[PDB]
Amino acid sequence: LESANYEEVELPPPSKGVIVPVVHEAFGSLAIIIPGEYPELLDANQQVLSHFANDTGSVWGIGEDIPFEGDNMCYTALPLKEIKRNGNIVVEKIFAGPIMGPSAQLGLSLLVNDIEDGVPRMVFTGEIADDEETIIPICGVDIAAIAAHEQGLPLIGNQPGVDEEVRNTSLAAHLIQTGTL
Repeated sequence: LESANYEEVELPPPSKGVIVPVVHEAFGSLAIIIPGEYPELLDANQQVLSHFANDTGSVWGIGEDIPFEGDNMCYTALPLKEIKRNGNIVVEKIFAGPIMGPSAQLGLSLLVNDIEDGVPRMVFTGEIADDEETIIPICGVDIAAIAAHEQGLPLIGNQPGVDEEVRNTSLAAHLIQTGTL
């Protein structure tokens, strides 16, 4: 029910996580989605809990229900200030609403289906189609790209503007396994 008042907090590496861009004179930021329930680290405006399909877990900081199943865990989408070289994450509060629209779906599907440990060093943006695999282009890719690049990270998606174009979740999960630049 509360929002900690802090300026930033450095947390250890999450057991796993995924980075997504948030498009807000346009403004882009990054969110990292990590296991656990930390609504208290969020601005009150981001303290919105949305759910994966079929009672299979949820995510704080996400503004719309996720149209596929989760892996039965609770997650929190945290504003990502910086990731340290040792993998520590630095989180800050931002005055903004929760993640809206479908662009976080690529990262979220990976998180619950393909990512077991660690945080891919890359930013995923894109909507997941009804087959639950094909990646659909999203809005504001150019601003998503700037946000990723400001943190020295490649943008992964399925459209002009990304750094690495991948057609479906399996190809994205594979980039996870091989690396980029």
